[PDB]
Amino acid sequence: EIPLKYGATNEGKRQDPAMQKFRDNRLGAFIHWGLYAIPGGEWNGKVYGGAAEWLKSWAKVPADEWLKLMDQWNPTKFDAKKWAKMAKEMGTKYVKITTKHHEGFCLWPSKYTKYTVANTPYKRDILGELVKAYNDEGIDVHFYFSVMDWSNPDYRYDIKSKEDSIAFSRFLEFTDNQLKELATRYPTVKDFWFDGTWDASVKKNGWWTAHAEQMLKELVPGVAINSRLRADDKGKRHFDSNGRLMGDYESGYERRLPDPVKDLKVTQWDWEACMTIPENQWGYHKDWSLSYVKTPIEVIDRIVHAVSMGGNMVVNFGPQADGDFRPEEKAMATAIGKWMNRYGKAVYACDYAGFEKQDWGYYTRGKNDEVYMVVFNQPYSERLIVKTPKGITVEKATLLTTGEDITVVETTRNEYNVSVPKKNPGEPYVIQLKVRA
Ligand SMILES: C[C@@H]1NC[C@@H](O)[C@H](O)[C@@H]1O
Repeated sequence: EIPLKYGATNEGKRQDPAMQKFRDNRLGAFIHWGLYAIPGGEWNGKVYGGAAEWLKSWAKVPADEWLKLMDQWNPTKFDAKKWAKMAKEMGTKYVKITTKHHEGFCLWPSKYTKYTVANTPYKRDILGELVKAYNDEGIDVHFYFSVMDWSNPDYRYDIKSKEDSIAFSRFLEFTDNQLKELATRYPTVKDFWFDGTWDASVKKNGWWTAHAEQMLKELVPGVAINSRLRADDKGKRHFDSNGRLMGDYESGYERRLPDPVKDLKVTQWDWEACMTIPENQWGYHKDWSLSYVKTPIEVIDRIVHAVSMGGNMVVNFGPQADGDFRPEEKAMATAIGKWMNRYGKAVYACDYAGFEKQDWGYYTRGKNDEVYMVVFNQPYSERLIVKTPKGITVEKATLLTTGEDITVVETTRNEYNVSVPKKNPGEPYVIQLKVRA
């Protein structure tokens, strides 16, 4: 191996109770809310099709001008209790919130910059109210944090001069100050999800990513820290120069997912995927007709996909300027919530099952060695093929919702045909298998 002072931290999966809760949660929501929600992907009568949270860049607005949006920040319909009820109803077990996105505007009243929720007509600590409200519903809260900060004059994209070095060094101190602040103001935080860490400035300072991770783990017992934060001695990100995962879990699956046949490597480490509802919109964009919008079944497929391969899935929402959610998102959360009420036993606290992928859908494995078949593609043959691993036998199949026995017929060695239900469920459904070893 190449030796490294700032390479991979521990060996494999954490199995302390905090990581087990992070894992067993499985389904979370993402909240991208910032000044970008005001223009909503439109600058001066020109609608941009790019991601709305990147409008400063699309429309080339200077920092000074972009941040004046603060003067319009007055989410009059915001009600954190309602945000939390909505999440509880969706069956989301955790919410990851943009504390500060690339624009640099903070959703908590930071004492280290003026660009925060304090210096707005609304004044209030949005982050704090959300933390309290989600926690009151027994929902964990995670903090998204963009290292790249377009509002701080000391940020640099690359270290070209002594000047740059003096500035960036001060920037990392600034960054540290905000991180300790979030950690000490909101100690129930369970995770820092770092973003905007890909610039050469950060790659050349791998030492600081390890320090960031280490400092937060001391400030917050059991906190989880994502791989995206981390660079090693040689500038390699996520995985270190010897191929070891840095941070507590892998977080590169953004609007994509690992192949359920070819990428089974992911089962060896914790990981978390995040997804948008449209093609590429994280912040609120006012014109969702500009790209394909995923239906509820398409999002549900991706949730179960992730869990079947040992991962979490986080569904993103981009709240409106006014503090409400658009009706597309409300319909999504309600549709997901209804499905999770019926079928969530096959999601919460589940994991990779070790069975070869089949066309009808996905397997998941429960805490007590239950094996769930989650069927998305209904075979006309009316037979669901199950190939067991060597030594596993199938005792029984039960329709989860009704308890009805489902016929299991042996077809060859380590292979069965599990019948479809007598009555078509009319939606993705679960058959729960009792397996013996
Ligand atoms: C989750 C995504 N991470 C990349 C960032 O540039 C996007 O705006 C989103 O925050």
